Amino acid sequence: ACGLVASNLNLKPGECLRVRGEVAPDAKSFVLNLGKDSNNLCLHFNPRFNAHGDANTIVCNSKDGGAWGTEQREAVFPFQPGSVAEVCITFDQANLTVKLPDGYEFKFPNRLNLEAINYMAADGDFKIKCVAFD
Amino acid sequence: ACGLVASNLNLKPGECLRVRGEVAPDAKSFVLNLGKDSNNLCLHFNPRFNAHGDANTIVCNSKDGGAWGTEQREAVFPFQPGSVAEVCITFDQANLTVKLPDGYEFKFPNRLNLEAINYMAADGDFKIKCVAFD
Ligand SMILES: OC[C@H]1O[C@@H](O[C@H]2[C@H](O)[C@@H](O)[C@H](O)O[C@@H]2CO)[C@H](O)[C@@H](O)[C@H]1O
Ligand SMILES: OC[C@H]1O[C@@H](O[C@H]2[C@H](O)[C@@H](O)[C@H](O)O[C@@H]2CO)[C@H](O)[C@@H](O)[C@H]1O
Repeated sequence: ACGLVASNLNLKPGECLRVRGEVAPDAKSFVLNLGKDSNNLCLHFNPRFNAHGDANTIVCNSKDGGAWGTEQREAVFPFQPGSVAEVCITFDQANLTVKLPDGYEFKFPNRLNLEAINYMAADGDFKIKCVAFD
Repeated sequence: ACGLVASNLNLKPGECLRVRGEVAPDAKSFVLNLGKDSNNLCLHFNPRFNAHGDANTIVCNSKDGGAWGTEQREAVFPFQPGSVAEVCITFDQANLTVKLPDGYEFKFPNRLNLEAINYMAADGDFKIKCVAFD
């Protein structure tokens, strides 16, 4: 959206993508998108502090050919505005696995059946400080 | 670019960019470009193992409106095909400072007078393993 945008990422199944960034002090939410391009996201990772009617909830969704799928909300919320947060992501043909700052990890279905992830983008509330490929 | 491409970097003067990657085992050379966009580069970092008459020489240049500037060549070459390569680049108003693995540093004039670096791209011979911003 307004943050870092990376293409030709070439992330393959099993590889661990580590993303560390600064959550804006006045952030009401932040976004980290992963997929083929801006209209095809295998993972729209959206922690919401107070936004879109939700409070302290991580909302995940997929975007296929521009269409948003069914959202999934997570069980925990290890985030806070104006702080550094790191997330670790891996995937296989069936699911993406996301590990959070608290070490908690959950899965989100790989609805685009991606065998490679080439696009990543952060919005204006998540300033990426480091990206690593394991 | 062939390799990783990142936009919206918004790297300001005084900020440092750290890039670590793996050089293709059969690479004749590899490239790391920095600038405003693909046609306006404040730094074309091109270590050449065997290309264009160069043998193990770091060639740097600027690109203005798609036109290559006057090349600069360094006295050391701490790189090798099939091995990891890490460089640290600091952006400043007058010059960019490049720090190599060995600790060797050199400067390259900010010919385009860029006030920020928003574009980064590695070519097909440089596989980025991690990038740290500021
Ligand atoms: O699904 C991701 C998508 O959600 C939009 O907001 C939704 C909100 O999540 C939902 O609970 C509500 O019922 O409808 C809203 C509008 O469709 C966000 O606006 C969009 O940016 C994405 O985050
Ligand atoms: O200047 C960077 C640019 O150089 C091109 O090759 C040059 C070569 O370095 C020079 O010695 C010769 O006189 O002209 C060639 C063509 O301009 C590379 O081909 C290009 O990829 C960049 O590396």
